[PDB]
Amino acid sequence: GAFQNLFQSV
Amino acid sequence: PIFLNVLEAIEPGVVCAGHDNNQPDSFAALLSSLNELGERQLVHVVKWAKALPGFRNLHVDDQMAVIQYSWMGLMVFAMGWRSFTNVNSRMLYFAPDLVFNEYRMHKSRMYSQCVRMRHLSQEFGWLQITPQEFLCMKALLLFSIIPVDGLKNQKFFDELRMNYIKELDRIIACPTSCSRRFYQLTKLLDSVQPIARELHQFTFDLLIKSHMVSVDFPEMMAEIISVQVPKILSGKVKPIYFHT
Ligand SMILES: Cc1c(N[C@@H]2CCC[C@@]2(C)O)ccc(C#N)c1Cl
Repeated sequence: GAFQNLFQSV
Repeated sequence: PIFLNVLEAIEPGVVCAGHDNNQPDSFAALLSSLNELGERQLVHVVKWAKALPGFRNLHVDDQMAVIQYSWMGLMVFAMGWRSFTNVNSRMLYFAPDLVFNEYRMHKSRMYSQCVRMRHLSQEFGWLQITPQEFLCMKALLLFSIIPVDGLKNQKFFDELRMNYIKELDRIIACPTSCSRRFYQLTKLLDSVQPIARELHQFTFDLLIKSHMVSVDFPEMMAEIISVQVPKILSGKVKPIYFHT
């Protein structure tokens, strides 16, 4: 879930 | 003009590719730098999209989905504008440290696609697109690709997209003159989609054979290209065209 990780990280 | 204030405020600044311009223009080095840039741009697209008016009203799964689906088109559109503003569309200005000349276009094996992108870039000159028109169009592009059987909350999406179309209308209006302009801009927006599809096809093909051609894909890129892009290429996710 790389994209989800980025989406929630920012 | 609240809406336009916001669009200008959230517009990303300069993004470098990290390209070592001293190494020779090989296929593997050019595309590896393009992929790094693609990922850096995706990070910026996420932060931009989440700060757009109304965007947080979308169901969260739909938020993630439209960003992933529209990413390629958004990148192409913005790159076209950079190319126009910086080098009058004579070359492809992917980044300050990664400007494609004809030799790089050939060496990247992306020549025909680059030609199509250069033509899009030239449209900004031919249509004399204003910065305000560019910003509203780019925001609409985010809301121009969806699954055929719909988003989790399609109704909220439909309302938001309607409001972004209205904002574009107001920018034009700022009657036959408005009408002609709106037609030109919707036609320009539709024309991004086939270009984005070609890049999607090229990128997918490249990912599949990437181990064989020594092209590096960042993990998050490889995820989106393998998980989301094939939904587009298989026809499960499609553009919303203005003109049929
Ligand atoms: C069309 C494009 C890219 N395409 C490359 C081609 C192969 C895969 C890819 C997505 O990395 C990459 C970065 C930018 C930027 N900025 C733009 Cl406009």
